[PDB]
Amino acid sequence: SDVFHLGLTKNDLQGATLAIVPGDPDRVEKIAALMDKPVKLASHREFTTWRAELDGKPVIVCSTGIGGPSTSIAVEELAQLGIRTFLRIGTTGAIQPHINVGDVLVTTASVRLDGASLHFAPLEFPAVADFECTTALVEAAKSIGATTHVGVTASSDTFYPGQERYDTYSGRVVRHFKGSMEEWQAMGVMNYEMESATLLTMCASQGLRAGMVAGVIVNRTQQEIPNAETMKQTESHAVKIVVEAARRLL
Amino acid sequence: KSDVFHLGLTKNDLQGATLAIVPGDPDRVEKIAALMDKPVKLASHREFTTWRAELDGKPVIVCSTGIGGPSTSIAVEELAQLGIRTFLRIGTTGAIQPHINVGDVLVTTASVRLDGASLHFAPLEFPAVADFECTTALVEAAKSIGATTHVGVTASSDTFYPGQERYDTYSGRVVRHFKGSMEEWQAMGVMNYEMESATLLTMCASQGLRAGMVAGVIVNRTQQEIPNAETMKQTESHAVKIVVEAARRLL
Amino acid sequence: SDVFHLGLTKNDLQGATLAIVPGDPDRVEKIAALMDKPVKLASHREFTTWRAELDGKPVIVCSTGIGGPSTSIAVEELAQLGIRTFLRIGTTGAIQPHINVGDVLVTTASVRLDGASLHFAPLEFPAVADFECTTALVEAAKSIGATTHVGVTASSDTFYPGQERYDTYSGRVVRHFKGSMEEWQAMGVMNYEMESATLLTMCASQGLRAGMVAGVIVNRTQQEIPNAETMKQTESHAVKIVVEAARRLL
Amino acid sequence: SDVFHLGLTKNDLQGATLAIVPGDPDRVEKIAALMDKPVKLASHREFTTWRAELDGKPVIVCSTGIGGPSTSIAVEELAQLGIRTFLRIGTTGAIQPHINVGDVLVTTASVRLDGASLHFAPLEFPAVADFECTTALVEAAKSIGATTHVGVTASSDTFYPGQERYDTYSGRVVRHFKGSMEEWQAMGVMNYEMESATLLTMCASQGLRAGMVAGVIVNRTQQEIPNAETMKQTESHAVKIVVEAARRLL
Amino acid sequence: MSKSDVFHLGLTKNDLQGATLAIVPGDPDRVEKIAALMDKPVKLASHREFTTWRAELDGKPVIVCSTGIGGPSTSIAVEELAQLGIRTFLRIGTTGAIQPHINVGDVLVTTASVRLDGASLHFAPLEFPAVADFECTTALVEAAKSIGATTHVGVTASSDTFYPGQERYDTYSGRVVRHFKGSMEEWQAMGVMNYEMESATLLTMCASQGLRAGMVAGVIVNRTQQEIPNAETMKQTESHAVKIVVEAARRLL
Amino acid sequence: KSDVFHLGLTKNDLQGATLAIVPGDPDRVEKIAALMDKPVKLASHREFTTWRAELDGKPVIVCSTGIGGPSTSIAVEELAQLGIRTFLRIGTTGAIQPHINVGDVLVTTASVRLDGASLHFAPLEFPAVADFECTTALVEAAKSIGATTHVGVTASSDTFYPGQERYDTYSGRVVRHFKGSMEEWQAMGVMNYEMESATLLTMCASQGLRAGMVAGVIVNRTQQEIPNAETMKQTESHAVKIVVEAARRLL
Ligand SMILES: O=c1[nH]c(=O)n(COCCO)cc1Sc1ccccc1
Ligand SMILES: O=c1[nH]c(=O)n(COCCO)cc1Sc1ccccc1
Ligand SMILES: O=c1[nH]c(=O)n(COCCO)cc1Sc1ccccc1
Ligand SMILES: O=c1[nH]c(=O)n(COCCO)cc1Sc1ccccc1
Ligand SMILES: O=c1[nH]c(=O)n(COCCO)cc1Sc1ccccc1
Ligand SMILES: O=c1[nH]c(=O)n(COCCO)cc1Sc1ccccc1
Ligand SMILES: [K+]
Ligand SMILES: [K+]
Ligand SMILES: [K+]
Repeated sequence: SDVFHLGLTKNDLQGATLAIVPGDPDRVEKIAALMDKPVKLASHREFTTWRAELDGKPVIVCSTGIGGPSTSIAVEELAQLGIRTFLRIGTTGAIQPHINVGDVLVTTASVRLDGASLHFAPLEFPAVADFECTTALVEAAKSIGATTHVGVTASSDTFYPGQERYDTYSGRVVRHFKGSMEEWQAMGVMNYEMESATLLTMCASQGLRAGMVAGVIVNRTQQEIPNAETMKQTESHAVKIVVEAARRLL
Repeated sequence: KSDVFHLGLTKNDLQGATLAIVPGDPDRVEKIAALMDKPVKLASHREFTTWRAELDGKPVIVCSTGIGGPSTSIAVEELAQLGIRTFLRIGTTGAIQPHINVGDVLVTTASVRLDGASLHFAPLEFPAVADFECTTALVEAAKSIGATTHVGVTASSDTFYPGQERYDTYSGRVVRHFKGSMEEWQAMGVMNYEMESATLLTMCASQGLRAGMVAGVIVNRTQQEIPNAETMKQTESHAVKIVVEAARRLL
Repeated sequence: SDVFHLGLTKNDLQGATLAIVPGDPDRVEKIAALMDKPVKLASHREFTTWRAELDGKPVIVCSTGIGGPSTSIAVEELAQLGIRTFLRIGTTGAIQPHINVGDVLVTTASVRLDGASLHFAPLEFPAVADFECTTALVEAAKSIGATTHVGVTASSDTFYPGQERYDTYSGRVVRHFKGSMEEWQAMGVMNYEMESATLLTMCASQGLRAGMVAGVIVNRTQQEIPNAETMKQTESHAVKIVVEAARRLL
Repeated sequence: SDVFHLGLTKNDLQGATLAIVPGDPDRVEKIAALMDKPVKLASHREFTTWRAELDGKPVIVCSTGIGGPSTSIAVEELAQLGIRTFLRIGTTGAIQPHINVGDVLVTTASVRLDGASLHFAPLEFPAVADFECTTALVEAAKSIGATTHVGVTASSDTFYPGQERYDTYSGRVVRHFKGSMEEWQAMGVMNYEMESATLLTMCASQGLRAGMVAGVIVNRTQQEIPNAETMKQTESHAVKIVVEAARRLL
Repeated sequence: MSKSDVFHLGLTKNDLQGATLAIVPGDPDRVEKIAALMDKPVKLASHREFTTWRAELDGKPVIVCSTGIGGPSTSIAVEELAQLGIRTFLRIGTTGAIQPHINVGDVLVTTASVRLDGASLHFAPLEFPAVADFECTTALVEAAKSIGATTHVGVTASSDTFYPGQERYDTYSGRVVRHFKGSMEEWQAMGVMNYEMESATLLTMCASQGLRAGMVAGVIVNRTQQEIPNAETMKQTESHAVKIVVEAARRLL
Repeated sequence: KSDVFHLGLTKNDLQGATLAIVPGDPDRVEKIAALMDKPVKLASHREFTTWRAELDGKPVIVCSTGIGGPSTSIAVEELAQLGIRTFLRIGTTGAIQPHINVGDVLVTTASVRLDGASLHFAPLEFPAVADFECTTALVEAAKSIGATTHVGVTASSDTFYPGQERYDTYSGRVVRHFKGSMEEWQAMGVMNYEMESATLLTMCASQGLRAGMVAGVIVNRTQQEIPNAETMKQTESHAVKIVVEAARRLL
């Protein structure tokens, strides 16, 4: 291996410069199966890597795991191996009433409610997505047909208190995050997820291209427990968009 | 007489205009308005000068923000009160990347928040991000009229001197916080310095208003050059041509 | 021109060391008319400069505009040309019930609700006025006769949310400034304006003398809209003091 | 499932109140195998859960993945299921010259270089380990025989810049972390890892007991590349200590 | 012949007679009381709020030196004692409990402190834990068991003020700054035991400089029941805590 | 016996006094009180020593704060409870400017807040500013008795050593935040270091209490580290004379 965690060499990549980066290691094969000649490369900890082909060009699919820290490891080590473009496909909870379950969200930039982004750039630096990647994702969503919303995402280091969930062991939220969801809602923030702030900051401050897309499986203004079939169908719709966007970026 | 505190304008003066081109320099307001059909002076109070024009049969407003976030926040808020929902900023800038030349056009996706006014609308963690449709329109407009264009991050500073790490000053010193800051922004791929985008982009993105940012490069901080007057006017006119062309796509 | 913005040479000043710095460019001519032999030097952007004479000594009047950014440009470039003393005359909204419209406020130091001050000194540094300038302003106010209050001013980077105005497009104020006016009120803060924090910090941290005076045209505890007559009379009232204070400091 | 991510019900735990929480999902089976009646329960994303028996009492082993964010999910959901005591066993890079590879480190408290801890308590709150858990770990290390160091740990949201690694794609470290390792070294900080700040903060501020132990596989003052034999032995050595400590806390 | 090796304490290295441990109360009036519990106590110096006594414990010299109230004077005392050769510091203090289950007369051992002070920042950034030394904490817990006391072990909120930082409204202004409004309830929910005024500075400055520090306090008031402490119970609680800190020092010699 | 928690004073003990002189050193209290009429010791508890005296027929309190903001905040609050509305601090200081000599008198207009206690009364953005009347009285008193006086900004630190960038210590290190800080304050025109003014000035200015700050220079950091044990006594006597004369002007 050429890297500390991923278990990959430069040769394993076969000249690939683009990586699709899901959070869930189980999503990796599912994404790679959508493309030509899918091949398993490695699996260590939360990092599962597959190689495939898109229009005759080698492409990488690699899981980040949940959160900025494991994301930062995966992205850094992929960058060492030659990856220059990163496309994140994730799941999300929407916080705006007009966004429905099954909708697709493309992130222009993220609210930095994480710690890892600060290890690459000070807070004043925008967690902004690459313009070409964002364009490709928006065009891909319009290509396959989806209800799409474009805007700001709140990227949190926690699933519970940082997203103002009170259905917890303690049932309390720290002062800093008390009333925070309502504030983000008023500011037009679309949704909550857990990796985009880190990914977008670390790429935008290091000359790497990054894009972010997510499928809405829950809306916080109406529900908390989603359906275990609409979840899989929403994932498949978002996976279709991210692969189509990758086509436009090769 | 007046529906707002500072601009000295009424809702009827706008005639149903929803878009506004917002330059920093008050003398540039006439320059932009003259490029469009039927230019009319509306009001001139303090640093705020407002001209109304017509683009493709649709009314368009041109309003000076003045230098910096504070007066920009006054202008944008009061225009929004009057009915403006789309704001396109055209400015001047100093590039900090060696590959960006004088005369180049820069479209800002998002800004480094080295200002104070943005914090009055959203906490620092909120991205000073431009509207996607506005950014697209500016990029397309730059390609339409033909320009050397760079798209990326801008450092938006509350000062011209210390916040942009200028040492050619009265004191000759820069506060610890900004010492070595230019080199840091350079390494992070930040294209340039200006003084209004962080405030404009934050206050619009956090209030459901669309904002775009474009600037003409009149100086590059890495090369030994003294700003030329003839090139300064040419670059201004070039950037003005793009912001008007982009406004056509957003109405 | 020897400066980037003001459009003045060192010779244009004629050895002037004191400058009266108003916010309104339309107020420069008003202040210059109170002194002997007024001459318009330059008008560029929001910066309008007039050269006048006070007691056989040249005095500069130069507009800063609203807010710290242009104030920082104006003060720095005047310092480059040779100005060592700065006297700000402004308008203000009082937040204490005992301060009336038409009253004159002399600022000892300012609450730093601005960004530009941080570009000269860290937040812990006091936005304090020069003792001689403050003395001169207090003495000048007592000389011409005025209802004067001396104390702390809140200097904000915005007119609306930073001064907790809700009569706005959004009708919302960010969490940080929610309930802030009541807090400043309890702390004995007299008023809101938009330039003093920047001016006082940048002068006190660079060996320049600065003073701050303002006329009350609005009181936030009673009424938001001022008329026409009282507004103009308060401005003329305040201008007289700043010229009289300049006489003591030369 | 009773929880969102772990795929576990309260019944699955059989009355367990203690969990051993490694970062690596592959380590879960290894820890469980040291105890009686080891049984696999679930595996979803980076969360692999096993149940075993210690002195007749049920005990849980559950991987957190790398970093505070996924740790915060695992710890929250385990708490919901009934876990009250959390013992982390991890890997670490030592930054003190006197600490050797193969040594065992017990963390009293952590430097909070993470984001997730802030979602439970403000920065001023100490990321402190539970006294009983720390005692048990120190006693367990003394029981099986190990070279043990007790003290402060730097817990970082990144593996690279936050631990001041320059052997990276960019080769740069953000200003905030430039010279940070030398600072921690002078302050007597023993080591770097990636989960303790989150774990210790979230437990100490929610009435949960937490302990932290780690095996040194690298010392940053001498070498960077760990050997894949000492690594396995150090892990085994640390696993035996955490299991013995768990015995003392039942 | 020689008067002082340090700026404030008015002590020479010889005054210490080879002592490496110091008991550091906040109150200069408490110094004699602690010293009197050990063998052959003698007053060494008294300057400002720094009163110093030396005494003998199991044939080994021990220093008792007051810090005064707050981090600033604590930082002076600890630093100058360290210059004089002290390597182990044991703080004995008074405290106001904020948990309902902790009673007046109870003894609290601090594992680590919430840093509501300024002086700790002069030694380490806020992210650094104001954590007590493990051996010192162990010795204090064992000493509390030894002499018999109702003991609670956990986190302490260490404040730069007695009033607003501890959310007291019974004041001249009757107001508390936004930052500390509702702060007590927050600390209570986080399981914080009590308020005092020196531990954050002491623990941070020692833990970041290779010095061993321990923290123990006697509860003279519980904020969820009363505000004014009884004079008699105060003396008994102080005496109870003083006995524990000496017994802990015995285990650390 | 006592109306307050720490000072050991009743309001009756004060005899209607509204002004207090507040030295840091409890042993300086008797020295200040001896300069006025009818000096009597009232209480001595912890670092708080209180004397009462008479100035032009008006009762005045002298009460020590101890070193640092925390004990200062207790003393000031509890004196305010007893009816004190005007506070005058007399202290010792180390000058950091080359032009300020040992024996000079410094009047503080406002303080750099390098303390923690000030934050418990007002957020950092609030200026640690002295009362204008108190500052005036101190400047006039210094000119009255004759002294080399400097007026300006003071750095008020929660530590004597690292916060004032002293390296002559046990560890020999200074935390990153304060590394190079003295040079920064020097460039910013900060006169000196002391340990109570930020707390005192912030807590008074934000609670409607009048506060003044004066200090005698016993060390200049650019020329020495150790004060002279004779010039110290002379300088203290000098400053004490000024604070009593200022107190005369404020009754
Ligand atoms: O509300 C959310 N917040 C969020 O950060 N994500 C992203 O995925 C993080 C790991 O589940 C996904 C959702 S949607 C959801 C709601 C309940 C259970 C699982 C997912
Ligand atoms: O370096 C710059 N920084 C910057 O913030 N701007 C934007 O215009 C602000 C007011 O001139 C423009 C420039 S380019 C320049 C260089 C020298 C003199 C005037 C403009
Ligand atoms: O409330 C105020 N806040 C404030 O920052 N200022 C200073 O002048 C800013 C430009 O009008 C002046 C006032 S008074 C006022 C009230 C309504 C309209 C214009 C001024
Ligand atoms: O230096 C370190 N920093 C650190 O945070 N850890 C903890 O485990 C993080 C995931 O590998 C482990 C180590 S030791 C090391 C050194 C080289 C490659 C892999 C681990
Ligand atoms: O609530 C407290 N807060 C606190 O910081 N301490 C510690 O000693 C500080 C100086 O008395 C002690 C107490 S208990 C108390 C209550 C009322 C009057 C005196 C002490
Ligand atoms: O440099 C100083 N910094 C400072 O904060 N003070 C104020 O008095 C604090 C307790 O001595 C006094 C001085 S002068 C000095 C220098 C060496 C030993 C004692 C006093
Ligand atoms: K302006
Ligand atoms: K993870
Ligand atoms: K003290």
